[PDB]
Amino acid sequence: NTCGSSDLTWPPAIKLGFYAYLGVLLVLGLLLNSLALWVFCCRMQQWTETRIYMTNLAVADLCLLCTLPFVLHSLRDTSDTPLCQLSQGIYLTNRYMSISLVTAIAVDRYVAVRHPLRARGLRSPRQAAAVCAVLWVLVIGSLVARWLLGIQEGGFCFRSTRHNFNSMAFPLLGFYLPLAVVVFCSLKVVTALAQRPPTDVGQAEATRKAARMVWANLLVFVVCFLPLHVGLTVRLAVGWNACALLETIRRALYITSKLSDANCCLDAICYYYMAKEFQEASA
Amino acid sequence: NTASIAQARKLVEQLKMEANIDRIKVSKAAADLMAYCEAHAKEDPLLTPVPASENPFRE
Amino acid sequence: TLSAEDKAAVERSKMIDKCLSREKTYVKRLVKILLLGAGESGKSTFLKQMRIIHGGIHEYDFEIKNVPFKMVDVGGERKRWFECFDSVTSILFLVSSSEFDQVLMEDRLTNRLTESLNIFETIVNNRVFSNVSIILFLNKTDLLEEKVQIVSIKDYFLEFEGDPHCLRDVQKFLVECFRNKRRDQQQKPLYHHFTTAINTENIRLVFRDVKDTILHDNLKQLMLQ
Amino acid sequence: SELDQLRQEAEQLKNQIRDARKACADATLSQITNNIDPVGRIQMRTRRTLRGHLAKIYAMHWGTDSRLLVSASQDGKLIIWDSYTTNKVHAIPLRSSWVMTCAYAPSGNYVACGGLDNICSIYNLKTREGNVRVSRELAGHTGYLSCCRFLDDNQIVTSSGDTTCALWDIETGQQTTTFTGHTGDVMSLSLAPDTRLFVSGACDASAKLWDVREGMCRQTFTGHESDINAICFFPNGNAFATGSDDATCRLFDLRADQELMTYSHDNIICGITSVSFSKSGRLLLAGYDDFNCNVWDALKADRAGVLAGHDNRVSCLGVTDDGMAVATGSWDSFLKIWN
Amino acid sequence: VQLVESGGGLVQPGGSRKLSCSASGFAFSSFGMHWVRQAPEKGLEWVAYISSGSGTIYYADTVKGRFTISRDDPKNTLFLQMTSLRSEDTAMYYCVRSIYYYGSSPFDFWGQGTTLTVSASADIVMTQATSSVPVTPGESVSISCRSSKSLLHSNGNTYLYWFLQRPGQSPQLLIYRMSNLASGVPDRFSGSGSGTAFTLTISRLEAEDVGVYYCMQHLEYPLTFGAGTKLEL
Ligand SMILES: CC(C)CCC[C@@H](C)[C@H]1CC[C@H]2[C@@H]3CC=C4C[C@@H](O)CC[C@]4(C)[C@H]3CC[C@]12C
Ligand SMILES: CC(C)CCC[C@@H](C)[C@H]1CC[C@H]2[C@@H]3CC=C4C[C@@H](O)CC[C@]4(C)[C@H]3CC[C@]12C
Ligand SMILES: CC(C)CCC[C@@H](C)[C@H]1CC[C@H]2[C@@H]3CC=C4C[C@@H](O)CC[C@]4(C)[C@H]3CC[C@]12C
Ligand SMILES: N#Cc1cc(NC(=O)C(=O)O)c(Cl)c(NC(=O)C(=O)O)c1
Ligand SMILES: [Ca+2]
Repeated sequence: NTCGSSDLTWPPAIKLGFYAYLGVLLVLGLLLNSLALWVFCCRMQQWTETRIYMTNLAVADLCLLCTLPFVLHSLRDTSDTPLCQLSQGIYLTNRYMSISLVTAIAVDRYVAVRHPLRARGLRSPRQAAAVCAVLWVLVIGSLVARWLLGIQEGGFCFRSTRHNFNSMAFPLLGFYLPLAVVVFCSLKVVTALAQRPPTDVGQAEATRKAARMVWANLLVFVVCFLPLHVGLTVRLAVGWNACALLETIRRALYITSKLSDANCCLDAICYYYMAKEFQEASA
Repeated sequence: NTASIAQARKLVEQLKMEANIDRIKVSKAAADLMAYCEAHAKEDPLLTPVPASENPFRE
Repeated sequence: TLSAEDKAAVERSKMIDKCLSREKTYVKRLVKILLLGAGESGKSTFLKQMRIIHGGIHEYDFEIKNVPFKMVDVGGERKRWFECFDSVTSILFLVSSSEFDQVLMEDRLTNRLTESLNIFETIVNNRVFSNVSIILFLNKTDLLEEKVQIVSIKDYFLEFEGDPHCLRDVQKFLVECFRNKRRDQQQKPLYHHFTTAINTENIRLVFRDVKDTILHDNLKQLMLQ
Repeated sequence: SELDQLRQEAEQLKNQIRDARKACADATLSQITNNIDPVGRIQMRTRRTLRGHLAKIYAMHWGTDSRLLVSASQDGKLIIWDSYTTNKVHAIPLRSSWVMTCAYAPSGNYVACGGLDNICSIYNLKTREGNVRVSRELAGHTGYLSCCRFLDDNQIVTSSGDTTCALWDIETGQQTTTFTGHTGDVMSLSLAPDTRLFVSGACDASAKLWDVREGMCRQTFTGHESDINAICFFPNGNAFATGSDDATCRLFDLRADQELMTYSHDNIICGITSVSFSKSGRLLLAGYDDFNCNVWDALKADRAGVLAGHDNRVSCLGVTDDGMAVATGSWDSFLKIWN
Repeated sequence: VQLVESGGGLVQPGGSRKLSCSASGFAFSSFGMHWVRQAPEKGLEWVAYISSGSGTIYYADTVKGRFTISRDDPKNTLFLQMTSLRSEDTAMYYCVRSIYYYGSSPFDFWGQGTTLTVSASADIVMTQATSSVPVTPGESVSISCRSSKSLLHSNGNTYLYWFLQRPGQSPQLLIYRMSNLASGVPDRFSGSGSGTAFTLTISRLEAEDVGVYYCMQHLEYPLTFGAGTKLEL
């Protein structure tokens, strides 16, 4: 049986490039999410649904950025390291919780834009708290189920074998349905912000800025989380009886991991900073 | 009350009624207010807070 | 330590709180529209046309698209104590479009259109109305079209740079005047509509403008604008 | 006779009244109360947080028992609740959701409400049917109701949008006495303890004292600069405080017929929505348009305390008859109690 | 204000029945209800209680679990379903309305009730000083009562109810909470007490003042009446 559990060798130039990428990321995104949590907890007032969503998103991003160095350090164990297990578990928890949160924000925008009248009795800060709590619970349960299904046949750490058609089921089912929901919500919001009654140029500029922001959020989500799950999807095409292309797939996934971790930085510059309320509160 | 002058004659009469009232010195009124505020200074939780046992809201 | 009467009173208060919470849903889902006129602007005809959908303060409560609309009419804002309408969703402002040559009944050398614009300016400049949206209904559109061809509006208003004796140009001029007389042109949108008492789709325009206003404030609550 | 002659006579009478007030003003309230020791910083905490209103609270009133509190909400509800256990004793919906004033009868048997509708609605709390029905819907005003107060189980004084005040009876049900001396929009009413006089402020700077039995304005006070919105009689009955759209709260005396002091501060720039006196009369509580209320020294004219427990504009403010607690209601649908 | 009770008759022991009380003239949904019983040779005895919102339902220790009580607010009806009747249930049942708030008058109106015949403790005990005292019109009579425990509560107001039952008529609220007079009663009645011993003073007696006077406590859900003092002409 072709194990293929060999370390991935990178040229010195590509290694220094990845080191600089991870440094710029772990500095910039860390500072952005820290300032976001600092302003979204004590500075801003009137706790609303989107404020709770942004607070949970910033918490998840900070947790992911803090757990990424542990994963990078304990990545080279390949068999049974509990440190790697915990680090990667918290990492996947944070990543999929960020995905779920982006999905909840898209659903909230769909409810508040497509059905404005029918949203006065379906949106509340307690509803936002309940959604955040149930998403946290669902993500933690999915990660515990993945750990349980991997520890019995194979492993959970990134270098395990037999990533089964049930262990890697939560990844391919925890992004595709959220991706479809986000696409649907973004399309309905941008088509609801276009059929508004004609008014002064101020409201037109405002709705154009809102549509641009929604499109930017959608494009960021796609470009950060889709390329990873394209490799995760094509990885299940060749399992046990794999070949030399397994190393290429592993290298592609390692490269896309950085693009998926850059989402914690690209969401701060698309959800928090591009918003006018955050700028008015911080300044 | 001719030539639509009742709108001002009534006001003039009312002002005349007010100008003939008896007025006391402001000093005596201030002294009376001080005496009333000092006489009832007690039994008032606002001016002098009462213990929690005597307060129906605290206990 | 609560006695029997104390526990029963607490239970009665809990039932009252439950009823109040049940009505709180209808209160939150309620959309309040303050209706105001400008004098001889087709108020009675508009109310008669609206009572079809419905069926000094007058309240018209109805349900459209499974949401409740309550229109409150003062019956004909100069007391500084009318801040009770600081939580209404929108304000309808009815103006007669045939007030160019229609001098005020007081005949004090003033057109009714100037008085309507002054009332609109005094109402929109109120601080309590900064968070509320405005829907301008210019009635007598057919009368405006039939009158603009007879008498030109340039004679009584020396600021109409457009082409007189037309219809769309006069409507655009009136909308521009009503919009520029307001001094915020941002906090909340302004909606203009030209209709008469013939058509019955006037409530659909009000519903669309209310939906646009709710979308506009949801965009602020969502940090999208 | 002549309009110019009448105007000249009115100006002469005004100058005579001003000269008499200046002659009777040999000193000032501050100069006399300077020797009085200050009250000091007071600390009033939220003992009870009465919640349940679906909209902004607009008015309040205390009964003789100093335990039941009535509050009116813009959602068309009068809630009468116990202050000791925060239990809602009654919750009656209104025919007109726009209510601006509520009054609790001294005997506790009746309640009154009014607002943008010109109909003053009086309900009977004590009934054999159990549900508080609408006893009377008395309406003869030409403007929106602004304030209501109960003289007894039969006599009730009300003020409307027009410059008139009305004393009604329950037996006949009509407007028994009419007062037409004001010029602006009358806002608030406060009955004297002897139930024979009441001061009323209007949209102008004139606050007029009216007698219940005679029916004429005995005295008037023109010293403010904007519309008087709040009123409160002194516990003794010969003084009353007036709050207006400016931060100034001016104290007038009936016997001296002149203003005594003007409680105001440069920091405060908002208006006044409710003014109430303590039982002793030493501390004067005033609700401002900002998100807090103030308590001044009625004698020394100094800001003794600040209550910043409300998140929205303080609308109504009342002090119990025994002086035990102070109720404060703002537009955040929250009624609070301070001790 | 009217309560009509029906569903009474001769029932063999061990059977079942359903007493129905129709309410009119008042908001039935806003009043709690109490089913009480009175034996032909004994005094009043509390049976069951249901709240206004059907949230608080309690029964006496003698009928705990044996009986059940429900109410229909859209129909303004009160149902008492009894099963396995015995000789202790052969009595006349009364339905009483009671609303509970500050200053309220619980047990204000008593229904006519209905009779029921059969062919066949940690509770407050109320003791009357005398079962029957001769009285004369125009005099003053003081009825004394004793309780097992003090009826004073930490809230500050006592819970003691003096009721009058005229011969051949339904009971009526005379004094509630030992201090306040009921609605529609003469001011000749007065109540006093220190917490354990209670006194009801009646001056200038009339023809309608005769009958049986009962005392009740309202501190715990198992409400207990007294022996009742009989004032005869
Ligand atoms: C209408 C209110 C309650 C918001 C509803 C949002 C629902 C429909 C959306 C928002 C977030 C979404 C979740 C986002 C990601 C996850 C975690 C994944 O491992 C399982 C699927 C699951 C759980 C998605 C299911 C659908 C979902 C729950
Ligand atoms: C594992 C899960 C269940 C625990 C962590 C969930 C956290 C991150 C989420 C879920 C519930 C959320 C809280 C629920 C209550 C509120 C109400 C709101 O007025 C302030 C925000 C606040 C405080 C929310 C902040 C974020 C929150 C604490
Ligand atoms: C902007 C979006 C589309 C970026 C998408 C990035 C993905 C599609 C790119 C970025 C890095 C790329 C990989 C870089 C590493 C290798 C190994 C090399 O021997 C062959 C190409 C291969 C296998 C690439 C496959 C495609 C890849 C994973
Ligand atoms: N950080 C990180 C990271 C994540 C990942 N992600 C996954 O392995 C995965 O998607 O399961 C990967 Cl495959 C790699 N590269 C590997 O060779 C490996 O450890 O598998 C690195
Ligand atoms: Ca590999």
